Amino acid sequence: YPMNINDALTSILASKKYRALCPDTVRRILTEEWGRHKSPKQTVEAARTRLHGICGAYVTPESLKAAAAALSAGDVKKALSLHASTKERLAELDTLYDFIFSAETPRRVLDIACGLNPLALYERGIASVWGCDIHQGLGDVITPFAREKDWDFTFALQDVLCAPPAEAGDLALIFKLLPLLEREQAGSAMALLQSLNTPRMAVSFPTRNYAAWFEGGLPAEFEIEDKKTIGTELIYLIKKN
Ligand SMILES: Nc1ncnc2c1ncn2[C@@H]1O[C@H](CSCC[C@H](N)C(=O)O)[C@@H](O)[C@H]1O
Repeated sequence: YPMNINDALTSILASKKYRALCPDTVRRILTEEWGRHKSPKQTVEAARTRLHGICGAYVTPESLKAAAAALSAGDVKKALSLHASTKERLAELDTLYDFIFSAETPRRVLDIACGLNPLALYERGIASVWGCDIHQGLGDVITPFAREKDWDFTFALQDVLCAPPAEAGDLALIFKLLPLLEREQAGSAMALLQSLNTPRMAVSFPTRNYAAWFEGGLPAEFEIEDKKTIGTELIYLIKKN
């Protein structure tokens, strides 16, 4: 059994469950867990438990295959319905993007922890999208479709707790991400916002204390321009000064 981080990393990445995960994520979690000074066996188990939570319930290999099939048939809505977070968004999708884009439709969007949401941006006619996430299966769904459509979408397999997004754009989307980052590393959510090379951002939280947390913690160089509940998301439009 794995008795060090390197061997544990190899083991986890070889598993059917975790093979599509960003290797940096696996190493980050293993290294943090190793620092708790438990046995190698307990440490690897603790790491797997965390990775299970990080992978979550958003997609499966079969749902990803079905999303690809949907895209091949031109059924973008069906593909969107096959990631749990976009499925939640479906009913009010155009209301949401109408709200975000009311003043201006951006040329280039950075979609941070993108899930399958870039497919919605395609349908909104966004010219250029860069999305990052830690599950390569997401890129494996979106990228072949983007190439078929001559659409300027790029996917990065990137853990934002390992390295900040380096790209630049007109608008960053940070949907349903800040809470999970904060739970995992205190202070990381606002640090992510401070790192983004966009003049404006749209940040969302699940909703029917996130509002209080966000409004109380948003660094002074940002201004909240609007705030609205649309479907089961609370959305803030912010500008960086
Ligand atoms: N450290 C990390 N770096 C990058 N992405 C991460 C991450 N931890 C979790 N994620 C990703 O965060 C996403 C949360 S679900 C939200 C997906 C998308 N933003 C949407 O709203 O539709 C998942 O796709 C998950 O894989």
